[PDB]
Amino acid sequence: GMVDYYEVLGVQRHASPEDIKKAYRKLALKWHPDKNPENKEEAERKFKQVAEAYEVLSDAKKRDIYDKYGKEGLNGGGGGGSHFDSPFEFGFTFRNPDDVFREFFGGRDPFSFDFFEDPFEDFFGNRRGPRGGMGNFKSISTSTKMVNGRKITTKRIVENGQERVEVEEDGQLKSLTINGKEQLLRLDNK
Repeated sequence: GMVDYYEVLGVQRHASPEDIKKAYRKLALKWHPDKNPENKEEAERKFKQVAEAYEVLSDAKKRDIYDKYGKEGLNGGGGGGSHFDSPFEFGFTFRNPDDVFREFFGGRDPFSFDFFEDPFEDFFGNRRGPRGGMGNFKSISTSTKMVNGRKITTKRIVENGQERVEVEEDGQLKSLTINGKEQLLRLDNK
C-alpha cells in the first residue's frame, strides 16, 4: 500500500525523492528542539522520526525493497508473490536522529542565515549564540563557603574571552561583575 515514513513526512506514497527532501527540510525546522521547546514532547518524537524516515526512505536500497514488496512491508514480497532482486537486512542498528540532522544541516535551522540570523547578534540568545554557547567556555572556577549559616558561592566564568563573576547567597544572586565592571542587579526585572 504505502510506507509509513511517508506519513511521517506528511506526503503521499507517490512523492518524489526531491519531495521527500522538501518535507525533511521543512519538518527539520518545524519540530526543531529550539523552534518549539514548549511542546518538546511532540517536537522531540516527530523530529527524531523525521530523521529515520528520511534516511531510510530516501535510500535506493530500501526503495528497491519497497518496489519488490509493493510498499507492503512485512513479508510484502511473499504476500504479493513478486520476483525482484533486492538487498537484505544484515542486522542494521538505528542511527542517532541528532547525528542525521548534524550530517545534513549541522543540527541547525535549515532556513536560517549566517548573515541575518547571527547567533552572536541576538539580545535574547534564542539562536544558539554565546552566553551558554558550547565550546565558548574557556574555564569556570567555583568556590563555596559557609558564612554565618549562609551559603556563599562565587563563580568565575570565562566565555568568549570575557570574564564574569557571580556571587550568590543561599541560591540568590547578590553581586555580579563583568570584566571588572560591577553590574546593578536592580535593573534585572526578568
